[PDB]
Amino acid sequence: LFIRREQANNILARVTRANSFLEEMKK
Amino acid sequence: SRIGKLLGFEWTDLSSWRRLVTLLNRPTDPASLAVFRFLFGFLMVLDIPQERGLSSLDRKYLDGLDVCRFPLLDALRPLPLDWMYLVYTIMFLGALGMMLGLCYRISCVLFLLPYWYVFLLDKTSWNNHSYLYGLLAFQLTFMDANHYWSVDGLLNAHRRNAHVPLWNYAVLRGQIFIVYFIAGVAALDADWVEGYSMEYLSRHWLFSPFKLLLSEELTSLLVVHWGGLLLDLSAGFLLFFDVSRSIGLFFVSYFHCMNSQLFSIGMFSYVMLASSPLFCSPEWPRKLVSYCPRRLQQLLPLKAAPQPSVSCVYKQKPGLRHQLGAAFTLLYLLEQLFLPYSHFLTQGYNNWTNGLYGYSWDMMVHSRSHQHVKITYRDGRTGELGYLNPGVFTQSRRWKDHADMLKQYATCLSRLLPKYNVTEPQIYFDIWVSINDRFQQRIFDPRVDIVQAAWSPFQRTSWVQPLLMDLSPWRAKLQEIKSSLDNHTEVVFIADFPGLHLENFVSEDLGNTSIQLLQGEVTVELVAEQKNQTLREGEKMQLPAGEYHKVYTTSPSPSCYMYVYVNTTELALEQDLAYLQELKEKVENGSETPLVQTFLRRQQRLQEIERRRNTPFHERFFRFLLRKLYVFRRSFLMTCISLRNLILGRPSLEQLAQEVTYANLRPF
Ligand SMILES: *[C@@H]1O[C@H](CO)[C@@H](O[C@@H]2O[C@H](CO)[C@@H](O[C@@H]3O[C@H](CO)[C@@H](O)[C@H](O)[C@@H]3O)[C@H](O)[C@H]2NC(C)=O)[C@H](O)[C@H]1NC(C)=O
Ligand SMILES: *[C@@H]1O[C@H](CO)[C@@H](O[C@@H]2O[C@H](CO)[C@@H](O[C@@H]3O[C@H](CO)[C@@H](O)[C@H](O)[C@@H]3O)[C@H](O)[C@H]2NC(C)=O)[C@H](O)[C@H]1NC(C)=O
Ligand SMILES: CC(C)=CCC/C(C)=C/CC/C(C)=C/CC/C(C)=C/Cc1c(C)c(O)c2ccccc2c1O
Ligand SMILES: *[C@@H]1O[C@H](CO)[C@@H](O[C@@H]2O[C@H](CO)[C@@H](O)[C@H](O)[C@H]2NC(C)=O)[C@H](O)[C@H]1NC(C)=O
Ligand SMILES: CC(C)CCC[C@@H](C)[C@H]1CC[C@H]2[C@@H]3CC=C4C[C@@H](O)CC[C@]4(C)[C@H]3CC[C@]12C
Ligand SMILES: *[C@@H]1O[C@H](CO)[C@@H](O)[C@H](O)[C@H]1NC(C)=O
Repeated sequence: LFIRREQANNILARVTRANSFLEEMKK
Repeated sequence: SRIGKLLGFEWTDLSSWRRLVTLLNRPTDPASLAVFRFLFGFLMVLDIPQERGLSSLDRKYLDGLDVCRFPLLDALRPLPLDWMYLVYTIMFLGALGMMLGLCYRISCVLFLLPYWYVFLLDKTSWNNHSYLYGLLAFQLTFMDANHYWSVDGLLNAHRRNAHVPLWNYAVLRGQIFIVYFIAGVAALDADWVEGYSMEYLSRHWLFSPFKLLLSEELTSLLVVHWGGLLLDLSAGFLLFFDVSRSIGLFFVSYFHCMNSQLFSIGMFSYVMLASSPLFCSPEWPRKLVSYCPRRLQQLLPLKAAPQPSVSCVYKQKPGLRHQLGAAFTLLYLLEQLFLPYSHFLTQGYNNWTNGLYGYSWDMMVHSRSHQHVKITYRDGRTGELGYLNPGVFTQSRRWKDHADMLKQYATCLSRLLPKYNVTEPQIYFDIWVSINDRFQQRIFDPRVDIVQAAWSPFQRTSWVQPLLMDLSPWRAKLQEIKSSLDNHTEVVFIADFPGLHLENFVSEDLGNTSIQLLQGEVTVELVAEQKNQTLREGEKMQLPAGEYHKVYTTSPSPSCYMYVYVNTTELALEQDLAYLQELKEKVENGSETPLVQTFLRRQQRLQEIERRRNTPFHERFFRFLLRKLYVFRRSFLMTCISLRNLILGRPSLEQLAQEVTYANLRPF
């Protein structure tokens, strides 16, 4: 639930990129 | 008349209301309508256990669970789990009755009511084909679809091989045309015509024949985008006229067959394939049955001519039924034309695109990419600050792009937090998004307490950040920069509004990280050292790793800058493991800890991937059928358990545990 200030402001955390098509049933 | 043979009617039939009503109730063959009814019911029966979500009801609607939900109306609530299973059972029975032709109208209602109740319970599950299924059920509820090939015909003599009104076919044909044409018009966006949406969809192996004569870029630009636009804009006209229906059938069938494999959209492509023959002659199935063997014909629907029906008007004064049918066919089609362009009365549902997703026929036009999300709260009494794990009490991620869902989420969080000793919380959101390869930017104002912020359905939302469309021309230069990078380097592009700052913690792994300015002016602060430095166009600055730094935008216009970093830790580990493997290989050749576990794990994963790739097609298909079989069996057993609990009563806890264990067993 709660996290640390260092984690909340970690912008360059790994990779974050997805197609994100709202038509496709994600799950 | 030429118009009579080309359009199927004449201008004289539109002279008066009586003539229009007479034309719309003209006797017609019921065979094609019956075939479509059967196919639609069959596909709905298949779809209920898979995408409507019957196999995950227990996980979704678990009793005594803290979840933030997104209904269209805040006063709409779900039922306990057993009653949810009952609702899904009624829906399944209705779909079966629609497919069979048994008690057609009652079955239509039994499918319709639960379907729309479930649809309106969750805004995050809306898409175009679910809305289309609802529309089709609503239309068929009022049609004479059980007049040709149905059990009702065997039960009642008056409904066996009887005529149907022409507006039955007219409404369905109009609905299909509206789907195609509105999709085609939505595909006129600049991003689509320029080839930005689905730019990488041409790498699929299905496009192999085209690549024998075109480059990858040319294939993606022409075939995918322009061919899709052309098909959308011309399919209805191609199917309507009978001099061009063969080419239209071929092209539409190929289109839908390819789409069924390129994407995962449930039964959408199969439903469109089944709807295509609705434009053919109404008596085509009967003609096909005409060419069947005499022994075979005994297992097939009647092949004689249809009998007269009271539904139609024959060369008499039309009654109430016919006038109501004509009024329906007019009003429904007018409303269907209007609705996809109604996003100017409901102003509270527009953020960057128009309205809620699902009822505008804009498929695959906009693609989003999220970089980061932060949630902050401040205690109303103590005043201490805290941070929440994004999406803590949610089952979907669609709340990040819509202001109504963000308001609902903030209200849910404010009601749930007090049970963790956080009183009267104020909540702030910070979401970074990029649409069709644009600069990453904030979508909501990060200084606004969403709990108390104002939202109304018919008023434009104040705390939504405008999309910076003046920076679109940068995409070519952005792609050049990205393609010029080394294989161990990464880049992030950001655009920030004046008067705002970005606070960033750089991980210790990200050694050798730097920032370069592209437009405007920014001030970078080293929090630990308390030092301020100002950058200019093209000026780059090295940033410390494992510390805080803040970027202030002091320009009067939005600024642009990019982050270039290398994962020092990963590079070092990779190099060490590579040397270790090479040395071991050399020793094995003849010459000459967590690292060893990582190396062996890599090899283990690679070996699994190799076996996965080298798999007989038959084995893969067999596993596919087994997975589908499991899904269906689990859904059935869970429904049986819930129905028993509803009827007889809840058994002992151990009995329930054993029953659930049996339901969760894999097939064969
Ligand atoms: C730079 O590369 C390092 C690896 O050299 C990255 O560290 C790895 O980060 C991933 C994603 O967070 C970790 O995966 C997840 O972490 C948990 C907890 O450690 C672990 O149980 C699972 O592996 C889980 O999927 C991964 O463990 C971690 N380390 C390794 C050896 O892969 C690092 O994240 C990269 N830099 C940045 C800023 O992302
Ligand atoms: C941190 O990572 C960045 C990004 O990988 C490194 O930048 C790289 O710097 C080298 C020079 O040190 C660039 O080499 C270039 O070679 C061409 C000729 O091929 C020459 O014309 C250029 O003037 C330049 O010397 C390299 O292109 C560049 N890479 C990228 C993707 O920008 C940086 O060196 C790293 N810093 C440390 C301390 O390792
Ligand atoms: C025959 C020859 C020589 C060339 C054919 C040239 C041709 C037509 C290529 C077509 C392959 C191709 C590039 C298909 C994707 C294009 C896109 C994004 C269509 C958007 C779209 C999607 C994704 C759907 O799922 C739909 C479902 C139902 C109804 C409409 C739908 C729809 O509009
Ligand atoms: C570096 O520059 C930034 C931007 O001017 C400073 O932020 C300002 O701080 C002053 C003093 O508290 C405020 O009056 C301004 O409103 C701030 N501007 C903002 C928040 O945009 C920052 O204090 C400077 N850092 C250091 C260490 O000198
Ligand atoms: C138990 C309750 C919630 C379920 C009752 C079913 C009601 C709400 C359903 C049944 C038929 C539905 C309608 C069917 C068709 C359309 C046309 C579409 O363009 C907009 C929605 C609209 C207008 C639907 C609204 C909701 C509706 C009226
Ligand atoms: C809530 O619990 C915290 C410790 O987790 C405690 O400090 C605080 O006083 C509690 N608040 C109330 C109102 O009991």
